[PDB]
Amino acid sequence: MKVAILSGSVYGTAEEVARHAQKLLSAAGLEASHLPRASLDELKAFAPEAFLVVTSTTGMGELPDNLQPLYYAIRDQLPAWHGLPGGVIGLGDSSYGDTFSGGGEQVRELFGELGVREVLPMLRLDASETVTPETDAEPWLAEFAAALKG
Repeated sequence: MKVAILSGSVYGTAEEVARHAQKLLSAAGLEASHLPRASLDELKAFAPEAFLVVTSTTGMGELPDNLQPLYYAIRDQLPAWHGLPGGVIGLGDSSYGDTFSGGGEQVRELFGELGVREVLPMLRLDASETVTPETDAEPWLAEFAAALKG
């Protein structure tokens, strides 16, 4: 089962979470790949059977520059990914006021528009409560793999 792992990151934190996710899901036997700065061409070639998106939110409450263009491309083209399983990890900070993971929510909305089935609730990782987001994502990732396998 091919799992496309997408990331949105300003300073690399969500990207490191995504890379961690790739190793864990691959360890579980999934054909998981992290595709940073992926294009529609790359996803088409990959032919994903599942999606994991790991994204922060910018200070302006938008998806980061390395996920926003792809987001718009997917929304505009709407590939026939209806029914495929998906999950979202949202990196926020309640200190800043991003208590909800804005970028993450926008991805959830895109899943709805595509017909991608959210298999787990979004993981909300908050900098005001953790400094080890990779490690903290592990229990959710364990359940996520179970949802795919599964």
